[PDB]
Amino acid sequence: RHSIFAFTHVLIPVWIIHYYLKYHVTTKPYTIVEKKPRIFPGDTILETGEVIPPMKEFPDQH
Amino acid sequence: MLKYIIPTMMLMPLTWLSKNSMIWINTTLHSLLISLTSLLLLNQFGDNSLNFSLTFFSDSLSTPLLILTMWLLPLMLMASQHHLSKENLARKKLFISMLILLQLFLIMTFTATELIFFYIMFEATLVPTLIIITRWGNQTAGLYFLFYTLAGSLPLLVALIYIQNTMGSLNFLILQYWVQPMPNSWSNTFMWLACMMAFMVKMPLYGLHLWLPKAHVEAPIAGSMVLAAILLKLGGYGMMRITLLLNPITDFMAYPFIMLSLWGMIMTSSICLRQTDLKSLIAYSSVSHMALVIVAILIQTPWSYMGATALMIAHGLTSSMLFCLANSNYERVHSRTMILARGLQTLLPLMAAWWLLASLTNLALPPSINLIGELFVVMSTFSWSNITIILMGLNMVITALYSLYMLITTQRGKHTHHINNILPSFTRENALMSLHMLPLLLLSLNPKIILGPLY
Amino acid sequence: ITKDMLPGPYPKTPEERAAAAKKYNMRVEDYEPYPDDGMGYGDYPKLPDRSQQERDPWYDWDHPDLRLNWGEPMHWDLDMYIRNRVDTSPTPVNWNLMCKHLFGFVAFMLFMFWVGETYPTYQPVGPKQYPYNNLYLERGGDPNKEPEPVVHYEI
Amino acid sequence: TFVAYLPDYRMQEWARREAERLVKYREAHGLPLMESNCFDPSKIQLPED
Amino acid sequence: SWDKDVYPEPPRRTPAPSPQTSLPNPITYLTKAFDLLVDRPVTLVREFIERQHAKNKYYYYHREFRRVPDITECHEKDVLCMFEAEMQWKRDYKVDQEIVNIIQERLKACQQREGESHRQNCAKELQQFTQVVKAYQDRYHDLGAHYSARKCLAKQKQRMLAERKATKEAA
Amino acid sequence: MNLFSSLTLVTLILLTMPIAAINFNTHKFTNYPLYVKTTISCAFITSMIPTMMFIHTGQEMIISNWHWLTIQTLKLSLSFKMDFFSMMFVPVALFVTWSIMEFSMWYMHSDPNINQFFKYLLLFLITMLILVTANNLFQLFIGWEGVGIMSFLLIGWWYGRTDANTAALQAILYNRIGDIGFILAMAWFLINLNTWDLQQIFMLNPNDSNLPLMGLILAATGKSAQFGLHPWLPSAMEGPTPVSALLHSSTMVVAGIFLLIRFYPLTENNKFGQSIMLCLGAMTTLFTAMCALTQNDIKKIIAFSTSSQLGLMMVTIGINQPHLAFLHICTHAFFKAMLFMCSGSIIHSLNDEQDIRKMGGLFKAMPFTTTALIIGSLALTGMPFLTGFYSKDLIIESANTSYTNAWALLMTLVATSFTAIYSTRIIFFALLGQPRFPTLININENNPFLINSIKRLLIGSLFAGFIISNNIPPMTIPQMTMPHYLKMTALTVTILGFILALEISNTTHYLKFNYPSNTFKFSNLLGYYPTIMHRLTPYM
Amino acid sequence: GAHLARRYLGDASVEPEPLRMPTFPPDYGFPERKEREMVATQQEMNDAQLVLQQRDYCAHYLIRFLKCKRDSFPNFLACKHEQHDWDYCEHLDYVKRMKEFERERRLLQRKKRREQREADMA
Amino acid sequence: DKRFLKLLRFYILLTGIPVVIGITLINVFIGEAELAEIPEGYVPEHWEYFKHPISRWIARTFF
Ligand SMILES: CCCCCCCCCCCCCCCCCC(=O)OC[C@H](COP(=O)([O-])OCC(O)COP(=O)([O-])OC[C@@H](COC(=O)CCCCCCCCCCCCCCCCC)OC(=O)CCCCCCCCCCCCCCCCC)OC(=O)CCCCCCCCCCCCCCCCC
Ligand SMILES: CCCCCCCCCCCCCCCCCC(=O)OC[C@H](COP(=O)([O-])OC[C@H](O)COP(=O)([O-])OC[C@H](COC(=O)CCCCCCCCCCCCCCCCC)OC(=O)CCCCCCCCCCCCCCCCC)OC(=O)CCCCCCCCCCCCCCCCC
Ligand SMILES: CCCCCCCCCCCCCCCCCC(=O)OC[C@H](COP(=O)([O-])OCC[N+](C)(C)C)OC(=O)CCCCCCCCCCCCCCCCC
Ligand SMILES: CCCCCCCCCCCCCCCCCC(=O)OC[C@H](COP(=O)([O-])OCC[N+](C)(C)C)OC(=O)CCCCCCCCCCCCCCCCC
Ligand SMILES: CCCCCCCCCCCCCCCCCC(=O)OC[C@H](COP(=O)(O)OCCN)OC(=O)CCCCCCCCCCCCCCCCC
Ligand SMILES: *C(=O)CCCCCCCCCCCCC
Repeated sequence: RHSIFAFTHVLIPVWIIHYYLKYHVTTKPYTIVEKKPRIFPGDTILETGEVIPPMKEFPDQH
Repeated sequence: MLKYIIPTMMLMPLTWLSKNSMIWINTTLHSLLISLTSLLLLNQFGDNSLNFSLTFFSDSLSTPLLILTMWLLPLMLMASQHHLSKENLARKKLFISMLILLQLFLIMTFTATELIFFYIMFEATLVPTLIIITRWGNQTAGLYFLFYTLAGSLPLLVALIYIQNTMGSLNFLILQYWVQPMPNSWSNTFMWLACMMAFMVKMPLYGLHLWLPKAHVEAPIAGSMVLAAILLKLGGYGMMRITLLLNPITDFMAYPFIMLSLWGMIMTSSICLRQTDLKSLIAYSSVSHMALVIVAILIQTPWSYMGATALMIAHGLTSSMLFCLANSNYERVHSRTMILARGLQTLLPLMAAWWLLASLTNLALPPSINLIGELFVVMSTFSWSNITIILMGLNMVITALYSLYMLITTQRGKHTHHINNILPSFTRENALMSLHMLPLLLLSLNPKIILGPLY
Repeated sequence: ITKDMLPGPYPKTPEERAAAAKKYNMRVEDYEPYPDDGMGYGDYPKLPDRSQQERDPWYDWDHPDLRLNWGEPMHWDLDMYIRNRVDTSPTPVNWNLMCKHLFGFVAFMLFMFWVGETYPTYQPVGPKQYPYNNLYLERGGDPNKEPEPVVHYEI
Repeated sequence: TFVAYLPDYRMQEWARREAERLVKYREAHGLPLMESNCFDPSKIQLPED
Repeated sequence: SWDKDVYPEPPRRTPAPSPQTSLPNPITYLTKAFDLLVDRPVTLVREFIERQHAKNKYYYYHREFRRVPDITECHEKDVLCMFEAEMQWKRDYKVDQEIVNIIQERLKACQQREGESHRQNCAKELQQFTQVVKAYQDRYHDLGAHYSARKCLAKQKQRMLAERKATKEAA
Repeated sequence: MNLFSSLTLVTLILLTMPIAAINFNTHKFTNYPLYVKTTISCAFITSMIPTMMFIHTGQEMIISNWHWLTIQTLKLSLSFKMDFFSMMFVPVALFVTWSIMEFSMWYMHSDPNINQFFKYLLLFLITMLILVTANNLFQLFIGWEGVGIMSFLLIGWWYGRTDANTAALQAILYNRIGDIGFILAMAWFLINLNTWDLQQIFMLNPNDSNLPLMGLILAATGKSAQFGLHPWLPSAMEGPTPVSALLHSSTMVVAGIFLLIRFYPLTENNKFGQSIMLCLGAMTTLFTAMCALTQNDIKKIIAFSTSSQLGLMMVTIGINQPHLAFLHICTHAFFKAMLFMCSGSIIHSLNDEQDIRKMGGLFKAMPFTTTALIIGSLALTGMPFLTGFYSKDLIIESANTSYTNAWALLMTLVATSFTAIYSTRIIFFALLGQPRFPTLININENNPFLINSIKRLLIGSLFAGFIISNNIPPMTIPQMTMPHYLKMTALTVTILGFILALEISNTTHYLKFNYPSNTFKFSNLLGYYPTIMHRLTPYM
Repeated sequence: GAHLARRYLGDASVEPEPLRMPTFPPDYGFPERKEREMVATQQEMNDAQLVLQQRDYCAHYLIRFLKCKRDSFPNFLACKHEQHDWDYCEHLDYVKRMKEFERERRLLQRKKRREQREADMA
Repeated sequence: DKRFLKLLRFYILLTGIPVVIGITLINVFIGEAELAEIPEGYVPEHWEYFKHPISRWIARTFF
C-alpha cells in the first residue's frame, strides 16, 4: 500500500484496455487502422524479406 | 397492447380499495411495475411494425411515447402527493383516478391502428386533463375551448369521415398501401388544413400558443408534467400519422406554417429572456422546442423525423424535470416569481446540481438526446434551405441564454434575506429529479430506441 | 394582498392619480404613468429609466444584489436593468464619439485590408517547380491518361 | 440491462452481416457494387409516346 | 475475425529497425515490459475463458430471406402481396444502406492507411465509392420520410422516361 | 500496435477515474486535490510513451472502438485520431494542467469547495482531450460544448458575485455565436460529403468549400476570441486565477485555432479562406495587443496578451503554414500559463490585488516570481533561443516571404512591437519601481507547491521549444533564404518596441500632468467595442 | 523589397507579375539548355509519404534526413549534417527561383528597349 | 442530500452488483455463441438467430 496508485490506476486499466482492444476491437474490421510505416531506400522488410534498393549517387553540391 | 391496458385499469381497484395511507405507495409500486413491463414494446423490426391486432399496433414511433407515458405516471404520483396531503381522502383518490384514466386514454391513443379511434381517444384525453387543471389548480372566460374546437377537432372529424368514405378504411396499415397522391386544388387545401390544424394547436403552433403559458400556470404539478411531457406530443404523433395521406400537397402547403415556427422559435425563446414567472418561462421554452418538431414534420425528410421523435422524447423528460424543479421552489416560497428567491445553491447544493443538469439538457448539451434531436432537425432543415441554419443558430444562441439565465437568477447570486422557510431537499424531491434525469442521461448511451420508425 | 393594491387601468381623474400614487407607494408629483396608447401598462409608473448600477452601492439595501428597497415601485424592466444585463451608467467618452471611433476604425482597417489584398507583397522568385509532370500522379491524376509533359530546366 | 441486450433492435446488425455477404458476392462475379435501378427494368412497362 | 475479401487490405510491410546511434531507446524495453507484465496475463485469462467457451459450443445463424415477388408484379391495392414486396424492399433498402457504410469504411481506412499519398493511392476506392453513392442516389434519394416501394418505383419510372427520351433524342 | 492505442486510451480512462472517485464518496477526502494532481502526473507519464514512439517513426492510427449510432449512412463510432496534433498537444496540455493544479493546491487552499473546483477542472481537461482527440465532428462538438460549459462553470465559480455570472453568460453567448458557424460546418459536411469523419472529408477534397470554412472561421472567432467576438476573454478574468491560467491562456482558447489547424487540407486549397483568416487574425492581433497597452488590471493585460497571440496564430494559419501555428500553440502554453501563475502569485501575495498601479518593489521581494515572470515576458516577446523564439519568429519569417496581404503583414509587425511594449509595461509596473501596495507586507512564496509548479513550467519555458522543435518531422519546407533586413525584421521591431516603451515608462517619473487624449481613452475603454454591443444589441 | 515599389509606384510594364510567369520560351536565349535531373524515384517518395509541397526536385536529401531522424533515436540532435545538406539544397533551389525572376526582369527590360528602338526607328 | 446520495448508490448497486457479476459469469462460463451456416434441412428457432445468450433468452422468453 505504497505503490497502490501505480497498480490500481495504471496496471489494471492497461490490462482491461489491452484486453478490450485485442479481443473485441481488433477482432472487428477497420476499428484500429494503423498507418503503414514509412519506407526508405535502404530498408529491410520483415514480412517479404526484400531489401529496398538505395538511391542514385548524388549530383554533389558542396 | 391488451397486456398494458388491463393492468392500467386494475390500477382503479388498486387505488380505491387501498387503505387511507396506502393509496400512494400501492399506486406508485404497481405503476412502476407496469413501467417495467413497458419495455416489451421494444420488440421492433427494421421492416415490419409490432402489429398486435386489428385495433392495436406499435411501431418505433409510438413505442418511446408509450414508455415515456407509462413512466410518467409514478413520477406524477411522486410529484403530486405533497400538496395533496392536506386534501380530502376521497378527492385524493379522485385525483389518482383521473391520472390513471388519463394514462388509460394515452396508451391506446398512441397504439390506435385506426384513425377515428385515434381521434376519439385523442379528444378523450382532454377531459381528465381539464378536470385536473380546473379542480386541483390553484387560481381562477373559456373562449380557448371554442376557438380550439372550431379550427381543430371537428374539421379533423369531418376530414377523417371523408377519408373513410373515399378510401374505405382509416386503418393506418391499409393507408400505407392505398395512399393516393393529393393534387393541388382548393378542396384538397381545406382538406389539408382540416387534417392538420387540430394537431397544429396541440403542439402548439406560434400564434396559436397563448393557451399554454396560462394552462401551465393554472395547473398542479401532475397536470403540468402530463401537458408538457405527453399531451403536447399527441400533436406530433398525429402529424406523423396524418402526413402520409397528405402528399404532395404538403410540399407546397407547409410553406406558411414552417414560417410561423421558424420565426416562432425565435420569438418565444426571446420571450423566455423576458419572463418573471418561472413556470411561464418553462412553458414558452416548451413552445420554442415544439416549433422544431413542427418544422421537422412539415419538411418530411427521414433525418427530420428521427430528430423530431428524439426531440419529443428528450423534451418530455427535460420539461417535466423543469416543472418539477419549479414545483420544488413553489412548495417553499409559495410564489412563482423567479426574481424572488435567489442564491439557492448556497442552501440546496444537490438541488442546484439537478438544476444544472436540467439546464444543460435544456440547451442541448451533447451527447444528450436533446442535442441529437436538435442536431438532426438542423441537418434536415439545412437540406431544406441553406438560410434556415441562421434561424437555427440564432435560436441555439438564445436557447443557451434563458437556460442559464434561469440557472443564474434562481440558483446563483446573493440569497434572499426575507425568506427563511427554505427547507433542505426532501428525499422524495431528489428522487423525482433523479428519475427524470437518469433515464435522460442513459438514453445517450443507446439512442437508437428513440429514433422512430425509420432509423 | 387584495384588489386595490394590484395594477389597474390607466388613471384619468387626478384623484385616481393620487389614489394610485398612494397605491404605488410614491409621491403624487413624481408619479408619472406610461403614455395611454393601449400597450397595456395601466397605471404603472414611468421610473426614470436608470439601471441598478447607478443606484447607491454602499447603501444598506433590502435587496443588495439588486440595490432596491421594500415597497418601492420597481421599474417595468426590472428584470432587464439588473447588473447582469444592460446598464445606464455614464462613460467618460460620449456615445456618439464612441460610435464614430469604433465604426471609423473598423471601416478604415477593413478598407486597408482590401487595399493590401489588391496589392499583395511577395518574393522576387518564380513558381515552385515540381517533377513528374508537375506532380500529376501525386495530385490525383488518373493512370489511364497521359498529361502534357511539364518539363523544367536548369538555371 | 434489458435495453442493452435487445435482440438486434430493428435488425441493423443482420443488415451489416447481410451486406457482408452481398459485397462478397459481387467482388467475385464482377458485378458492380450497386445498380442504379432498384428493380429489374425488364419487368417495368412504360407509358409510351 | 472477418473476411479479407469484403474488407481488402494491402500487405503490411514494416522495415526492420536499423539503429544508427548507440543509445538504447525506451520503446523496445517498454515493449518487452508490456509483453511480460500485460500481454501474457491478458492472454492466459483469455485462454481460460476461451476454454470455458469451448466447453459448451453452440451456434447462431444468419437469417435467410427468400425472394418474394416485387411491387411490379403485385396487383394494385392488394395488400397481401404488396405487403411482402414492401418488407422485401425495406430489408433490401437497409442492406443497401449498410453496403454504402462498408464502402465508407473502406474509403476512410484507405485514406488513413495511405497517409499523405492518399489522393494518389486511393483512386480506386474513391471510384467505387462514387459508383455506389451514385447508385444509392439514383435508387433512394428524395423519397421523403414516407418512402415505400411505390415511391421508389415511381422515381425509377420517371428516371427511365428521362433516360429513354435522352437516348431517343440522341438518335 | 498493442502498446500505442492501449496507453492512448489509458490516459483518458485514468483522467475519468477521479470523477468516479469524487462521485462514489461518503467520507471526507484525505486531500483529493493531491489525488487529482498525482493522477494527472501519471496521465502525462502515460501519454509520453505514444509521443516517443511517434517521434521515433511517425506512427499515426485511429481507434474507432465503439460503434455508437448508424443514421442510415452515418456510422457515428467513438473514434479517436492519434496523429501529430494529438501526440503533440496532449502531453503539453497534461503538463500545463499538472502545473496548474499544483499551483491550485496553494492558490485555492482556503476554499471549502476545493473538491468541486478540482472536479470541474478535471472535467474541463477531459472535455478538451475529447476535443483534440476527436475524429468526427460530433465528438469534436461534444468536446467543444464541453469546454464551453466548463468555461461557464469555472468563470462563475464565485457565483454570489454578479459580475462573475455576467462574464460567464457573456462567454456562453459569444461561444454559441461561434457554435452557429460550427453547426453550419457540420450541416455542410453532412449534406455535401455525407460525413463528419475527418478521413472522408480529407479524401473527398471539396472545391466549393467556402461555406464550411466560413463556418469554421466563425467557430474559431467565437472560441479563440478573434475580432468581432473577442470581449468574453477580457471578461473571463473574473474567475479564479487557475481558471484563467489553465483554460483561458493555454487549453480552451486555442480550440478554434486547433479547429482550423485540424482542417488544413481544406484551407490549403482555398485562397479565400486563407485571406479571411489572415485579415481577421491581423485585425485581432492589432486590436487586442493595442488594448493591452493601456490597462492596469494584470489579468486583463495577460488576457489581451493571449488573445493577441491567438490572432498571430490566425495569421500563420492564413499564410498556409499550419504546423508553425500548432508549434506556436504548444510553445505558447508553457510561458503563458506561467505568466498567469506568476501574476496570481503576485495577486495572492498582495492580498487579492490585481492592479499594477498598487504594485512594485517585487524584484527582490518575490525573487522567484520575478525571475520566472521575466523569463516568461522574454519568451513572450521572442527573446532568441527561448521557447517563444522557436515558433513565433519563424512565423514572421514565413509572413514576410510569401504571396501575402501586405497590410496584414504590417499589422502583424506592429502587433509584434506592441507585445514588447506591454511586456515591459508589466515588468515596469509590477516588478520594477517602488512599493505602492499597503503597509502590512505579508509577501511570501515559500510553498513547495508554488515553487515546484512554477519550476516545471520554467524548465518548460527554457527547453521545450528547442526539444519539441527538434523532435518534429518536417511537414513543410522552411523558408531559410531571405535578405538580411527581412531575416532581422521581428527582432529589430521587437527591440524598437522595447526602447519606445522604455521611453513611455520613463515618462511616468516626470512631474507633469497631461490630459488624456482620444488614443488613451479609446484603448483604455477596450477600443469602445464592449461598450456599445453590450448596451445596444441586448436592448434591441 | 524594391520590386514592390518598382511594380506599384513606378511602371508595371517592365516588372514581371508573380502569377503568370514565365511568359517567355525556355530556350529563348538558351542554346542547349539541359533539363532538370530528378534524383528521387517516384515510388521511393510514394513509399516515403512525403508532403506534396515537399515532393520537389530535392526531396532525396529530405528522405536521407528522415531516415537519419528515425534511425538516430533517441539522440534527436545527431542529424545536423543531413539537415544542413537539405537546407543548402533548398537554398540552391531558391537561388534558381531568383534566377528565374531576374531572367524575366531582364527579358522585360529587353522587350522595353526593343519596342522603344522600334518606335524611334519606324 | 448526502443521505439521498447514499441511498441512491445503495439502491442502484443493490441490483447492479448482482447484474454485473451475473453478466460476468455468463460471459466467462456460458459465453458468446459462434456464427455458422444453416445445416441442410435444419430449421432454427428464432431465438437461435442471436449471438448473445441474454439476447437469446429475451427473444425466447418475452418476444
Ligand atoms: C466492475 C464492477 C463495478 C461495480 C458494479 C456496478 C456497476 C454499475 C451498474 C451497472 C448495471 C448494469 C447496467 C447495464 C450494463 C450491462 C453490461 C453491458 O451492457 O456492458 C456493455 C459492454 C458489453 O458487455 P457484454 O455484452 O457482456 O460483452 C459481449 C461480449 O460477447 C463479451 O465478450 P467475452 O465473453 O469474450 O468477454 C468476457 C469478459 C467478461 O465480460 C464482462 O466483464 C462484461 C460484462 C460486465 C460489464 C459491466 C459494465 C458496468 C459499467 C462499466 C462502466 C462504468 C463503470 C463506472 C465508471 C468507471 C470509470 C469511468 O471477461 C473479461 O473481461 C475478463 C478479462 C479481464 C481483464 C482484466 C484482467 C486481465 C489480467 C488478469 C491478471 C491476473 C490473473 C492472471 C492469471 C490467470 C490464470 C487463470 O461491456 C462493456 O463495455 C464493459 C465495460 C468496459 C469496457 C472497456 C472500457 C475501456 C474503454 C476505453 C476507451 C473508451 C472510453 C474513452 C473515454 C475517453 C475519455 C472521456
Ligand atoms: C448502462 C450502464 C451505465 C453505467 C455508467 C453510467 C452512465 C452515466 C449516468 C449518469 C452519471 C452521473 C450521475 C450523477 C450526477 C447527478 C447527481 C449528482 O450531482 O451527483 C453528485 C454526486 C457526488 O457529488 P456530491 O459532492 O456528493 O454532491 C453534489 C454537490 O452537492 C454539487 O454537485 P456538483 O455540481 O459538484 O456536481 C455535478 C457535476 C456538474 O458538472 C457539470 O454539470 C458538467 C458536465 C457537463 C460538461 C462535461 C461533460 C461534457 C460531455 C462529455 C461526457 C460524455 C461523453 C464522454 C465520452 C467521450 C466522448 C464521446 O456533474 C457531475 O459530477 C456529473 C458527472 C457525470 C455527468 C454526466 C453528463 C451530464 C451533463 C449534461 C448532459 C450531457 C449529455 C449526456 C451525457 C451522458 C453520458 C453517459 O455523485 C453521486 O452521488 C453519484 C451517485 C451514483 C450515480 C449513478 C448514475 C447512474 C444511474 C443509472 C442507474 C441504472 C444503470 C446502472 C448504472 C450505475 C452506475 C453507477
Ligand atoms: C425510452 C423512451 C422513454 C424515456 C424514459 C424511459 C424511462 C424508463 C427507464 C427504463 C430503463 C432505462 C431505459 C434506457 C436504458 C439506456 C441505457 C442502456 O441500456 O444502454 C445500452 C448500451 C448498449 O450499448 P451498445 O450499443 O454498445 O451495446 C452493445 C451490444 N451488446 C451489449 C449486446 C454487446 O449500454 C452501454 O453502452 C453500456 C456501456 C458500459 C457502461 C457505460 C460506460 C461509460 C460511462 C461513462 C464513463 C466516463 C466517460 C467520461 C465522463 C466524465 C463525466 C462527464
Ligand atoms: C470500470 C469497470 C469496467 C469493467 C470491469 C470489469 C470487467 C472486466 C474488464 C474488461 C471489460 C469487459 C470486457 C470487454 C468489454 C465488452 C466487449 C464487447 O463486446 O463490447 C460490446 C460493445 C462494442 O460495440 P459494438 O459495435 O460491438 O456494439 C454496438 C451495438 N451496435 C453495433 C448494434 C450499435 O460495447 C462496448 O464495448 C461499450 C464500450 C463503451 C466505452 C465508451 C463509453 C463512452 C460513452 C459515451 C456516450 C455518448 C457517446 C456519443 C459520441 C459517440 C461517437 C460519435
Ligand atoms: C467570420 C465572420 C465573423 C463575424 C464577426 C461579427 C459577427 C458578430 C457581431 C457581434 C455579435 C455579438 C455582440 C452583440 C451582443 C453582445 C451581448 C453581450 O455579450 O452582452 C454582455 C452583457 C454584459 O456584459 P458587460 O456589461 O460588458 O459586463 C460588465 C459586467 N456588468 O450581457 C447582457 O447585457 C445580457 C444580455 C442578455 C440578453 C441578450 C439578447 C440579445 C441576444 C443576441 C444574440 C445574437 C445572435 C446572433 C446570430 C448570428 C447569426 C449568424
Ligand atoms: C521589399 O522591400 C519588400 C519586402 C516585404 C515588404 C516590406 C516589409 C517591411 C518591413 C520589414 C523590414 C523591417 C525592418 C525593421
